[PDB]
Amino acid sequence: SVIKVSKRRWVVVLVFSCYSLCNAFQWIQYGSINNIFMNFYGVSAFAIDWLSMCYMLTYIPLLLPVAWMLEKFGLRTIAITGSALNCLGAWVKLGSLEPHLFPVTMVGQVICSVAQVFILGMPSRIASVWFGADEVSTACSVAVFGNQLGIAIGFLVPPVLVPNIKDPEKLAYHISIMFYIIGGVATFLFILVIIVFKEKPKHPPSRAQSLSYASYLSSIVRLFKNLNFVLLVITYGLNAGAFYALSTLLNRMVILHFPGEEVNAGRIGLTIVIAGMFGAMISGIWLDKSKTYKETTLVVYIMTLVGMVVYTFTLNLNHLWVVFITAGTLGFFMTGYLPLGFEFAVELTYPESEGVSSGLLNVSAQVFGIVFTISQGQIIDNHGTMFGNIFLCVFLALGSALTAFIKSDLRRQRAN
Amino acid sequence: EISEVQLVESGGGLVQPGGSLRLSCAASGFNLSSYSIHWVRQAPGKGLEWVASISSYYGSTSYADSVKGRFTISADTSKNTAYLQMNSLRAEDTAVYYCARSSRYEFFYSNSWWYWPAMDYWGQGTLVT
Amino acid sequence: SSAVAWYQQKPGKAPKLLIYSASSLYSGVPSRFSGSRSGTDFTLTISSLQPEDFATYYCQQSYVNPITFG
Ligand SMILES: C[N+](C)(C)CCO
Repeated sequence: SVIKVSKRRWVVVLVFSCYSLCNAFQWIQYGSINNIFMNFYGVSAFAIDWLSMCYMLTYIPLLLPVAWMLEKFGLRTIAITGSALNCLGAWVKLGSLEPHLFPVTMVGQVICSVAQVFILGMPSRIASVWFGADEVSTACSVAVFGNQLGIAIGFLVPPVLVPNIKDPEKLAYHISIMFYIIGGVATFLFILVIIVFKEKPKHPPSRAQSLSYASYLSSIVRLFKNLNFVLLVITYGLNAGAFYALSTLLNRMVILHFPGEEVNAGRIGLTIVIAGMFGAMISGIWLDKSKTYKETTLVVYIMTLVGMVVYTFTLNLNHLWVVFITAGTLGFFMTGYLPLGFEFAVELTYPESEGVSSGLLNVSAQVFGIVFTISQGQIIDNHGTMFGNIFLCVFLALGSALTAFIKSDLRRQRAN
Repeated sequence: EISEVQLVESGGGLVQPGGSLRLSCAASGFNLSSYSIHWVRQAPGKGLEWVASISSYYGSTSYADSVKGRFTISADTSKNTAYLQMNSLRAEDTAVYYCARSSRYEFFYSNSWWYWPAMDYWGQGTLVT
Repeated sequence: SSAVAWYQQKPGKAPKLLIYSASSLYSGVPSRFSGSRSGTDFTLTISSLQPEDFATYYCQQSYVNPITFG
């Protein structure tokens, strides 16, 4: 009937993007200063990693129940849940400030993991609900950006806030000030989400949302009887999991090939995540202008395969600035792909909920990342870095062709 | 470039029985933080015998039954040096103490699922009498 | 399992890794050396013996904590 956009769309996208930033900061805070937390708690680097690995393990199971609550309860309920869990995870980490309270920090990080299942695949649902045509792909990218910027900030804030002193009493004071900051921002973002996050604007922002409005396992059966979405799940998994396996093993590579350059390995990782924030935005700003979702997806994908090859065959040319350029180009393209993939999924399966589509894409990427990381660490230890790198190139080359058999079946476009 | 990996054992010397000695193993080319270090001993009239292993990553220390309660394995990742404290040495602890490295890089996804690691690089040895 | 390693020690020198993971050859090891697993039975083979092959070869198990050499 009437399709009107409101200005609260920005407010909602910014509040979501900000507590997604906060959640992504909580995921990486322990790692940024891992050696400091190993000493504070007296645990292994394995135990401190479990903190970062728990975010990824929780998502695969809790996706299906969380996406049901999405349609059974709504998007305000999902926002309040996610924000509240992000706040609870953060505050439980203030009964962990004693060397012997590692179980409680893990209790906190699990809660913070469960909060992500209510945040990671939600960008495309919020875009669909609040943003109209020619801006839906950009909200989704403003959220992916909120997440990437929290991973970045998180690399940079803990080494500044907490020094590498060994004193068990002053390090606790230096971790209190980080835990307090994050708790007090997760509380602020929570209280706003309860204030300003409407379940739906007054009018549908788009003609596709207006018509969407007019069994859970049946709908999961129907997304997997759709070949263009199966191909996209597989190829998104290949690309994003290769990105994960690339990032996990990036430090190890630069120390093997540039021994003594630990400062610059972390700098190269910041370059990957910063270049990625920019590509996330521009990919979305390019899609809401052109609407070229099968051709963008293929060219990017093919640019993630050219980039993995150049990285592969330039890691031992003895030039650290070349590694900066190559790793920055990958992160650029491999993070610009993620918002593009979500929106191409929403185009291939339009009436179907954006939650289920984006969550299935995320579960794939998290499965393929775990598999590729396990496989690569076994290939590198036994055959070298170039072989483990080629491994990633051959799954990217295989994914390129799979991306090309996905049809440009743009339903949300056809519904305008 | 890929610096070559070298393990250098020091400390070994004659010591009186009930003597305590501390061997060291400097590590270049890799970090004791990503790899587990093992101690193996060979007596002039014997063969290779496994003493102790430490994982910095997994925070695990394992000891041979004979050495247990007299030998402590430890690692200083800040120096890339591992050590062995032999508190109550017996005349049958006279041997060439060699420090070796496992092939497996330790990280969260590290596993023995296709390839079981082995002792890749070894030191020259330091003799304890 | 396949946690068997074959080392070569020449007198007054450290053991050198020849084969690991039962059959996997370590980088740099002459291709004459090859190892096989057959249940709890493990066989090292030098396809062509060489002036170098004269030494002592030790089998090792890394399956359990108390690493045991042959
Ligand atoms: C994607 N991360 C796991 C890094 C954070 C989500 O909040």
